[PDB]
Amino acid sequence: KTRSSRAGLQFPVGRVHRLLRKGNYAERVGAGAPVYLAAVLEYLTAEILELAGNAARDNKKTRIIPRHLQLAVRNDEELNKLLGRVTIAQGGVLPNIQSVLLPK
Amino acid sequence: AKTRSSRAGLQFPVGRVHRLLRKGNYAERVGAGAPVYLAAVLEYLTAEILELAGNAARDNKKTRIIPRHLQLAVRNDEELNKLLGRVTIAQGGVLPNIQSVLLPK
Amino acid sequence: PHRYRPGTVALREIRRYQKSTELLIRKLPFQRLVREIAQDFKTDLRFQSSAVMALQEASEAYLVALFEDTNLAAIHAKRVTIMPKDIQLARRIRGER
Amino acid sequence: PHRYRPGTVALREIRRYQKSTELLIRKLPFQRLVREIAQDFKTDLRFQSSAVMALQEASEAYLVALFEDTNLAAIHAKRVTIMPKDIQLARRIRGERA
Amino acid sequence: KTRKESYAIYVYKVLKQVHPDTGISSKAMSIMNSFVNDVFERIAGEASRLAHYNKRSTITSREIQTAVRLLLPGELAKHAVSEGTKAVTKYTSAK
Amino acid sequence: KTRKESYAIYVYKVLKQVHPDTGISSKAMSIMNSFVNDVFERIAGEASRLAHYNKRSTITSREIQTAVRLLLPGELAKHAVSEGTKAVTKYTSA
Amino acid sequence: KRHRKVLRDNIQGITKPAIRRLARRGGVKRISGLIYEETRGVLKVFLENVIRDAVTYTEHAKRKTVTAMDVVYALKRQGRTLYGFGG
Amino acid sequence: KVLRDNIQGITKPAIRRLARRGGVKRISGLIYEETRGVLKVFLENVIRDAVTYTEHAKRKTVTAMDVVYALKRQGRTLYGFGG
Amino acid sequence: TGIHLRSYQLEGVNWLAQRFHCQNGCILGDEMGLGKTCQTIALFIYLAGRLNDEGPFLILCPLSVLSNWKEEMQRFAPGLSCVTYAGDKEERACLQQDLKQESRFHVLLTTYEICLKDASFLKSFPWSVLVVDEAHRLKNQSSLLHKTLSEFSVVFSLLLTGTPIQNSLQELYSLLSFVEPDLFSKEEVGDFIQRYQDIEKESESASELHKLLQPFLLRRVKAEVATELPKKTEVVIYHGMSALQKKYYKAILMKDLDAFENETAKKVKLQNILSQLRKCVDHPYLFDGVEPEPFEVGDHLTEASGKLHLLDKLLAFLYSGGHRVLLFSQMTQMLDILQDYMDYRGYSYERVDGSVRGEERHLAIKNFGQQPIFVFLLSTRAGGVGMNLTAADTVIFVDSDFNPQNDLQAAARAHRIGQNKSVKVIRLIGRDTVEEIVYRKAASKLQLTNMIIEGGHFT
DNA sequence: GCCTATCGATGTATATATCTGACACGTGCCTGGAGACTAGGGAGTAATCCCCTTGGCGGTTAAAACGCGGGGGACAGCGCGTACGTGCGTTTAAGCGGTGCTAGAGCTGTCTACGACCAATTGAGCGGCCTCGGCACCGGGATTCTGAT
DNA sequence: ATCAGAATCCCGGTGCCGAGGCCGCTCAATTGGTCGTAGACAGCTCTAGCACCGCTTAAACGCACGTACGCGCTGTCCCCCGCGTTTTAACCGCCAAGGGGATTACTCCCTAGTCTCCAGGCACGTGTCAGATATATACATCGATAGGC
Repeated sequence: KTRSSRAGLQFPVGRVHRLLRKGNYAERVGAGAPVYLAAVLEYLTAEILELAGNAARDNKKTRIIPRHLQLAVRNDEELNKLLGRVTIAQGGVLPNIQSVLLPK
Repeated sequence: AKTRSSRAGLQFPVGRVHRLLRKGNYAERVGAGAPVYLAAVLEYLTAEILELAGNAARDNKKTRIIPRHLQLAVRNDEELNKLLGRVTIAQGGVLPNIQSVLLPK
Repeated sequence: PHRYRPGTVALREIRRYQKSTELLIRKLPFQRLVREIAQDFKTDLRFQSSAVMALQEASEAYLVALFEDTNLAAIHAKRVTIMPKDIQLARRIRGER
Repeated sequence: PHRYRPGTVALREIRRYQKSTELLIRKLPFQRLVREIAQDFKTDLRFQSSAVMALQEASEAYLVALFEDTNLAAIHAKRVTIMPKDIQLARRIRGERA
Repeated sequence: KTRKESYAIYVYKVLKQVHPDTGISSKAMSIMNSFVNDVFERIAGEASRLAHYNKRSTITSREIQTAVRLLLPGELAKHAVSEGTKAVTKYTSAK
Repeated sequence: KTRKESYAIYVYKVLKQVHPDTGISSKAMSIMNSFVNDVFERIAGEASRLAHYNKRSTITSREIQTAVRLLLPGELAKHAVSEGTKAVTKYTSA
Repeated sequence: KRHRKVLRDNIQGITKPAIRRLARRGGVKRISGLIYEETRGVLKVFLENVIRDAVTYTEHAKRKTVTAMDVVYALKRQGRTLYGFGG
Repeated sequence: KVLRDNIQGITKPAIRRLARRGGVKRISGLIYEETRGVLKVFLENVIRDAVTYTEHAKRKTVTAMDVVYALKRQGRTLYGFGG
Repeated sequence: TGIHLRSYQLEGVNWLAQRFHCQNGCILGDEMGLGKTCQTIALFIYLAGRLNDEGPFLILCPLSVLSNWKEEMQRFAPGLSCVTYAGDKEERACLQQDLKQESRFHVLLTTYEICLKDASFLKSFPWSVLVVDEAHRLKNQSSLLHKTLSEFSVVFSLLLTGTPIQNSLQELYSLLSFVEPDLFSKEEVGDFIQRYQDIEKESESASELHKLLQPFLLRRVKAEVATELPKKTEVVIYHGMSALQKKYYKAILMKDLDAFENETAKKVKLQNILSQLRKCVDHPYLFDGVEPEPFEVGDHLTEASGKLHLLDKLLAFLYSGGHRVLLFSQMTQMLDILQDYMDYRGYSYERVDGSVRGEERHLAIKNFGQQPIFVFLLSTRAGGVGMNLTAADTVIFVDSDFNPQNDLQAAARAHRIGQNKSVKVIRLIGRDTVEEIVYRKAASKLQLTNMIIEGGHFT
């Protein structure tokens, strides 16, 4: 009976609809808007978690930790574009040394 | 007096400002003091720029302000140049500037 | 015969163009470039003249600012001649990709 | 009498600290500095513990990024030692040094 | 005893679709919650402006769609758009 | 015939206070009009967030004041806050 | 001999003196010959990013003319606010 | 109950660790005082805004949310606190 | 005294003198040709040599005719000091000292672009009279030429045309008011449309229109002058399209294939349709890349256009009949293609085109006289006016026109100051194409206009 | 080897004059701001609870501070030859004044499908509680890099 | 040079406490219904955007020549790095006050909403003088000559 079920989504369409009302984004909200928006948020979540899971497996850890999120983001050009001005706590950096500095 | 601007002693239009706040979806309710305060601030900043532009036009020996004078006025003041740090002005040009290394000897 | 020495005329040009307010690129060539690039995004578009003019104002302003930062990089390296490596350094430090 | 030659252990430090995730500034000294700066804007402030951690995480990330751009500016001059003129260039090109 | 809602359970359900054996630590969940909230604000902000520029009172799926295409890069936008129209089609086909 | 509206006449009346006996070109007037709209949206936008973070329904002069404190540079803010306070305390006496 | 005539590629219409003339306003004294092709690339990247957004507004409105407001909104979204063509 | 001087608590080796994570191989001895100058300017601008939000709320306590909002306003952003 | 040609020229000079004796400007609208230059020279010697007024005269005419105006004056009135203000800026600057500071001229010959660029010098003279040749240029009240010329200090103005009014009443009041604005400014303020009730007086008070114009405009008709009576028979040829252009005509109405991208008939633009359809019926190699190899030479050129297939046959026929011909084109590239065909045929030709210099035009005219050059290639605009081309037997409009009077003006390159022989006019039409529509629309404009312009003095 | 003139060639700033279009200004109109009068719920307030910040103490260690030797990098000086600035004669196409067409932006009028609002009902998801194994950390092995010969 | 010796991985073992499941329940999402307005469609007007010719004239182009700049190489020397020793104070685990943030019940003033009214701001039409354009000055810089000193 839930609108999420009726749409086949995992994310909560009803909650999204309330937030669109309360946020003062516009006078009036159409019935299709929350369904479309929930689908996009679900997609982007799945996109990141897949890469983070691979990084954890490469590191032989069964639980994801913030380091793995940083490695997942900064190695993908399109995620790194989207998150270009975001810092992630306990992230660290990608390993990188300028070739000039290496020994002969 | 009828007009709320003249009760406040302002030149800018308090009623027009109040309307825009209501229509703009900024919040559910707008208190009666907010338009007066906002109109006063906009009037202040307007007067601040025009005085500097007026000096530049007079120094340049012309009676009408033109976009060049606005650019000169903004870029010579440290605070206005910070407030407008990422704005480009049409027909503005640049400040005269040459690095000392490039000058002849 | 008479000649000015190298760089004497360049300094005049700097002082002239920094004083001027003109647009510097020929309008009709620039318009063709804009109308071409648009074809990748939609097959058939008309343009208001003021829309093309706004693009030129923005474009020239962007390039002028880039040359200033480029010049600082060259001076920092103790050169006077700007070179492509200077443009690349500037864009990298500004985070442009 | 054994010594590593100059620059070798400096590379091992780079490989180490790029792999680790820890905070690198000492915590109590940093907290005193935060409280001292706030002392100018209001008297007798109190801080949530996580607020100080948030400030440290943001500050450290800022400086680490700045040293990367500083390193590029030094290499451009064909040097390998960073010097204050490099920082002053980096902050100018970024548009921080208004 | 006071109540504070979050996206946490939905993130965990999606995780178990892509990697059934994997778990996630508490700090990482906080980051994921922040990310979802941040993206929500960006899209809703653009949808609001688009309606205002066109003097339209209602936010609709058209505004969400073009807001998405303005914000996301490259192919990431193309997939996102495909997911949206698919979900709406199912929802309106059902009743 | 389709009616617009703009700030132009109010800008013009302010000009005649700070400098009598001077005029302004229409191009420059357009820039001034554009500037006023920009600053209006910056202030109103931050005032909206301030109300939201504190769960208030109502925008008040106290939100406007704090928005000015955040947006303006360090001394330009001090004069602006004075002008705003002066206007309201006069108005409420009417 | 006359049936047809060649045309130069549109990006090359940004002439060498035009680039020098810009660089002089930037205060550049002396210029290496490689920079002209480097600059054409940088400019082309800039125009593509703005025009792509501008067309996106135009199409959502279901117009066929690109409008000066579309350019202004695109520039503002990318953080390069332009005064003088609208508000 | 009054604080002074402790900017010098940002020690020399602590600054070197930051530079090593940044990949810097050699450091000229002037860099340390230049760095302490830059850090102090950064903190002042953030703390000014965090206090401003705190006063608007009529609180006496600065919170993690006040810091996060201040950072976001400056066009930086920090995931993993608040939010 | 100086020259004699035709008896009606005397009453023309008398009418002109009478209008200036009434102290007003006037319009002369006698048919295309008929020797309006001759009557103008006669007026000048009447002023200078019977009335004995020698105040400076200004003449404006198109670039293609300046040398003819020199020659006719230097033939027929050697007693008048006539000089030409033309050349580079540096040359025209020297002539300011050599002439304007020295005041030894009765007459200046000039052309519109020069008088627009160097106007401030011409303002300095109190002219006796201003003569404007081919005055249709002044039909538009926005034009800077009408503003500047109406501002000059002149005693009187004379406008010359082969046919007044090209479309509509606004052209009439524009021309009319720019001669006497004190009398007619209300007309250009727009009252004349209302007074003549938007031409819904065309037969209800035609006499009102005739009585308005006849005191002020003189116009005499070639059928009324008659005399030599060489005929001017026009024929229209309707022709189809070859398969290549048939594909493209349909594609232009729809969408282009990527085959047409390799042929580069796409990457060219579609934002206007009417132009592209006209090119397609005229010749598909007007599109870039459509000829399959850039080195191509051969009669396939004549097959790719149905027009060229007929024209090749028709030119071969006329050439075998010894008939010389004028070809008028609306488009530059069409003349280029036609000249490629002339080169391929090895035919004898000359060309006049807007890019051709003033000396080259004069040389080409003298070259098309004196010897049997088979064909003249002409732009409809730059080539349409003033010149004697009695050497041709025939005229071909390879492409149609939005205004019929442009074709009449071009056809009047024959018969001016007479012609020895009958002349055929041939019009080529793309059958079942937009060219028929343009032709029918254009004819509709003429069918309105004659009800006005057959009035006036001709009534 | 400066350094001081010298002429003189050139480019830029100045002054006086004439002409023009953009700017201030006045007008008639209308639609949107001011002046009442009303209802009800957002906000201010007093009272209470108890979580969290501040402050202090003792013990142990990790880290910072200090001195030293020496080798590698920053720096200045030099000689070379290339490439890019200045000036000329020739060629091109940008710019402007026309001509003509009709696509498509902008507005009005109608009307019906949609979303806001309401009351009654129900289970999705929240806070509190409990348990087990993924990970940290430790001692001690094997492996692999430096750099002196 | 092949070798010694530091310092990084790799492994098996111990155990702790955070991640994952479960339970009870309450408050917010769902269902079913009415109302009236936003905006979807049809029709119309006429602005202004696209295309071509004709023509002038300044800008772009191609070339020759010479200079001064970019660059590679060298020698000096001083300032940073790598290391051993001594000193400092950060950290951690524990205790204990009480300031302040968070929740509640209550009453009131302020705001949104409605109708009526009329004058502030707009679209328009007009006259004239601030600035643009000419051109005939005056006058500072840049060089070569080449003084001398």
